[PDB]
Amino acid sequence: HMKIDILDKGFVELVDVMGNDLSAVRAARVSKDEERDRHLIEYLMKHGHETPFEHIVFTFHVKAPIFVARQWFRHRIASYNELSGRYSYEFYIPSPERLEGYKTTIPPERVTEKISEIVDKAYRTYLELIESGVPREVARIVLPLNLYTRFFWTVNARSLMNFLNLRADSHAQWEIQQYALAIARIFKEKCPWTFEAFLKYAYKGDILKEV
Amino acid sequence: MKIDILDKGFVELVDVMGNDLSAVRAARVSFKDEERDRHLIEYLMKHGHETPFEHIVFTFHVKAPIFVARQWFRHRIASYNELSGRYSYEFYIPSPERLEGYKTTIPPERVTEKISEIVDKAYRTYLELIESGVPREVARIVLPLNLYTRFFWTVNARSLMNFLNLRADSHAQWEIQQYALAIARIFKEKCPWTFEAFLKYAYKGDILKEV
Amino acid sequence: HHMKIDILDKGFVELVDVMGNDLSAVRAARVSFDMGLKDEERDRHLIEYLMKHGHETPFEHIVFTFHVKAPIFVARQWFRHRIASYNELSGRYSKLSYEFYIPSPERLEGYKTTIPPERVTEKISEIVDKAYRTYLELIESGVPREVARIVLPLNLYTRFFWTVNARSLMNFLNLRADSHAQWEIQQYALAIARIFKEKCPWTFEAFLKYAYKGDILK
Amino acid sequence: MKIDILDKGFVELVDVMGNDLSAVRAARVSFDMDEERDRHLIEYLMKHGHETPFEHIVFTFHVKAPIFVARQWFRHRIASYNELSGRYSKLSYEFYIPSPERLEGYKTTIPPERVTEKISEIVDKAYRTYLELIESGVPREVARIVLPLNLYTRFFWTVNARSLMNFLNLRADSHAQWEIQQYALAIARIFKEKCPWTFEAFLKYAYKGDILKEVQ
Ligand SMILES: Cc1cc2c(cc1C)N(C[C@H](O)[C@H](O)[C@H](O)COP(=O)(O)OP(=O)(O)OC[C@H]1O[C@@H](n3cnc4c(N)ncnc43)[C@H](O)[C@@H]1O)c1[nH]c(=O)[nH]c(=O)c1N2C=O
Ligand SMILES: Cc1cc2c(cc1C)N(C[C@H](O)[C@H](O)[C@H](O)COP(=O)(O)OP(=O)(O)OC[C@H]1O[C@@H](n3cnc4c(N)ncnc43)[C@H](O)[C@@H]1O)c1[nH]c(=O)[nH]c(=O)c1N2C=O
Ligand SMILES: Cc1cc2c(cc1C)N(C[C@H](O)[C@H](O)[C@H](O)COP(=O)(O)OP(=O)(O)OC[C@H]1O[C@@H](n3cnc4c(N)ncnc43)[C@H](O)[C@@H]1O)c1[nH]c(=O)[nH]c(=O)c1N2
Ligand SMILES: Cc1cc2c(cc1C)N(C[C@H](O)[C@H](O)[C@H](O)COP(=O)(O)OP(=O)(O)OC[C@H]1O[C@@H](n3cnc4c(N)ncnc43)[C@H](O)[C@@H]1O)c1[nH]c(=O)[nH]c(=O)c1N2
Repeated sequence: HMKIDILDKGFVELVDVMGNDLSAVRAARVSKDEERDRHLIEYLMKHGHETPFEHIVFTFHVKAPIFVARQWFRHRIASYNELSGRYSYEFYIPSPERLEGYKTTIPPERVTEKISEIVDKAYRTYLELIESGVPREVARIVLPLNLYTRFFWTVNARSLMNFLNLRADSHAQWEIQQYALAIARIFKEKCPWTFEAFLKYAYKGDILKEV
Repeated sequence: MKIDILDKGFVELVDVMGNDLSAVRAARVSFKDEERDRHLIEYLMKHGHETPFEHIVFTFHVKAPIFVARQWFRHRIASYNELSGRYSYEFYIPSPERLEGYKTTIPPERVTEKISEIVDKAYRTYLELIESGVPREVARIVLPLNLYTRFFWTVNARSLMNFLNLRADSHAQWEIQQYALAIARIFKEKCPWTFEAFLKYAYKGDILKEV
Repeated sequence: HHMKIDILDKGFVELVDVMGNDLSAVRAARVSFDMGLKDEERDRHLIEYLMKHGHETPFEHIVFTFHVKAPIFVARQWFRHRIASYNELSGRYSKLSYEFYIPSPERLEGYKTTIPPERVTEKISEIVDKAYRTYLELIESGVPREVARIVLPLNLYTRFFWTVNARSLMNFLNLRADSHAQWEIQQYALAIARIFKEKCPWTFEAFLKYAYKGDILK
Repeated sequence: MKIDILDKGFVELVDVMGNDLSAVRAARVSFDMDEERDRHLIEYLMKHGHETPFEHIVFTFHVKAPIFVARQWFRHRIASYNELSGRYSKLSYEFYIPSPERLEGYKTTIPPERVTEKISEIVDKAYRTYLELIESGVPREVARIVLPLNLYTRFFWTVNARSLMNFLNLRADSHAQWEIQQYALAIARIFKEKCPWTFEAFLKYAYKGDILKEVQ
């Protein structure tokens, strides 16, 4: 499998894929020739005939902090299956470099330490409550937003391109930009013609034209 | 895998992503044993845990009369790409057996002939208009509802099961029931555990428990 | 809430109901900053800002219900818009009335025909008359409606209720209120745009200026 | 119409389009078409699974809920949401503190009153850390990651009667977490008030949960 590490403990892993660039060509024509088929992909992208790209589907396995997953799960045109907090416990601790370009009254390394401290105290409280007989669904409410979760994400190339427009962009939070770069990399590997046509004609973000 | 329907129709499997284990994987979130896995499929189906079945996706190539495709395209939770009537000619002629169980004042063979006569006259009216310089988008409005169309259908196992509940049923028009039987057969071949578990616990129709 | 626009020879687009207006999108957007409605100038500015920068989810809180009478070839195209709700007349249970879209000779203006446009109109009426007569003969003889209706041409009128939010409605206008779309659906999309303009003037104006991809509405 | 939920939460009806008769109109168009016949049609639609007419009834809710509740709720894709952003808003001291009664029926080695206190303590410590980071110049989007899952959020929810009934089947049920059950009871109450025939028919023929057939 194709697996990209994200943040300190996260990842994006390709689980499955149905189709490639020719799946959109076949769907558009309702039925190869490299030059005519690439020309069609570009024609579809430039004129907004996006429905043929829905016949390309991906399944990802993603490990991400809850604050990142909350943003991600806002994308309704997809399928999700997530780990339940009701039925390990790792946390995203930003490195001092996350604060590069910000003027802080305390050194960036003390911000990292303060974050570790509060997650350690939160986690210890959670374990103490669980050991005391408190149900998991109640005890987990003390856990911070940087707690890592895992989910399977099934999405088609059209909804994936919408996700890249919105998340592979400087206005999106830096943490989800990182995940969106890994999504774009896997997408580019499986659908190079669709990805190149997307960048040239439909892509509304900024970071994929620079990175 | 291709199944012939009606006089000139078909259902053909173009592609598939996943199998029964894709739903097992999604329910667990991980990327066990055959008996435990088959038991989990049944457990998910009996308790209405349907989201894991969304990670199994199919692409079909369907050739169907427009009156059948109009009913089929009412299923919004799926992807379609159809032949265009403006730019992109065979018709569904029911056999006398289609009227078995109905008391008609004219012989069922005369009904078949009357239907052929209409398609012949409308088709020739269409060709006359086209030859006279009338644009295709205008001339085609005279064509009857039994005109065959072709489409690509990308659907997940969850929306496919909803389609079987509604169309592989005696309340659905007989013509779409024929198409739904072919969809059920391809589904059964690719996902035998999901299909078997669906029939036992979730299936609301009647014809799949008889045919 | 009520509006009705006549389309083609026998069709229409009628506004049945509407939930919200421009301020519904303002309220939905402001939750982001823990705020709500402010003043008319600031609120109108926010609508334009949302539209220009692609902040489309607030426009989903504005919903419309339409009652449409359209030929089946138009409705087939329309029903491809999945992010909406539909309830249509059934050819299986209803006895179909003599209503078909007959294009007027003016529909072929700009086209060189070997027969007069008036004869195209007449040829269309003749084939629909024969198809309709065959349909009535079959249902009178005991053929089930669901079988007898298959002989009916694509210009047969249908009726449907359409519940759609302002975001999906704007997608519909981008695709159908455009010169590449068939002239008949363009007519329906103009009526949809006109009702939308009346109920959501700020959203409509911002759509035309920043997001609208078609040509005919400009 | 505003219903208070938990210690600081709520469900408020913002807007509604349609009523029971909206579903009656949508259904009768099939056949090119009084109170007793209309109520009978609603029951017929519900019992035979004719659900699309109920999509023409739409609601807008304004909900204040803890993030762990909002996370489960937002899993309902057939709806529209607009939420408070943790990136642009300065967060207020609004956290869900369960009362000792939340642990009734559970054998704990510490008193339930100590569980409530332990939750408040860690909430107080995490909130103080958040404020210290924010005051130090740490961007909000980074600083808020230390905040616990019981932090309250606010959102607008636009949903039709069909997706709302799916939500009640799954959340107004004893298998759903107690906290979201509370929210689903308030949703059911507002739905019952606006669509009494649809609600009554739903309970009698389509409702798969348990708590709405026991709780008034
Ligand atoms: C930089 C940034 C900041 C913020 C946010 C996002 C970004 C990038 N978002 C999330 C978006 O609103 C949206 O949910 C997401 O981008 C998915 O964005 P989205 O585009 O709505 O994705 P989708 O997958 O749900 O749907 C895919 C497509 O399907 C259509 N669609 C689907 N369901 C529909 C329906 N019901 N009605 C109409 N059309 C519908 C529509 O065309 C849509 O593009 C916020 N949301 C919010 O509530 N408050 C906020 O402050 C913010 N903001 C801070 O986080
Ligand atoms: C025997 C029979 C007779 C008739 C018809 C059908 C049959 C079987 N149908 C079609 C159905 O109404 C429905 O469109 C279709 O079955 C898809 O049926 P459907 O069940 O609506 O399927 P979907 O794929 O569109 O969506 C899949 C699931 O997703 C959810 N969903 C999707 N979009 C939603 C949304 N916007 N709001 C809420 N939930 C929504 C919902 O849970 C749904 O089950 C008719 N429709 C109509 O208008 N008049 C009629 O006389 C008839 N009737 C004559 O043909
Ligand atoms: C120039 C040109 C030419 C053609 C076509 C389009 C254009 C622009 N089409 C496409 C077809 O007309 C399409 O079904 C309608 O435009 C419906 O449009 P949406 O998908 O935009 O609306 P819809 O209402 O279905 O969805 C609205 C929005 O939600 C999103 N969406 C909904 N469902 C989705 C899903 N499953 N996956 C990903 N995203 C989803 C999309 O972002 C979409 O814009 C076509 N069709 C055809 O069959 N044959 C043809 O020959 C042509 N030709
Ligand atoms: C008690 C309990 C326990 C859990 C969960 C729920 C509940 C009630 N869930 C969440 C569950 O998987 C699901 O996300 C929602 O609760 C149910 O949302 P629906 O998909 O039914 O509604 P939603 O509003 O998303 O959709 C409504 C209807 O539309 C259809 N639909 C929508 N989008 C679709 C698509 N892309 N494909 C096919 N059909 C679609 C379906 O018919 C569905 O019923 C969960 N989840 C989890 O990940 N792990 C877990 O451990 C649990 N545990």
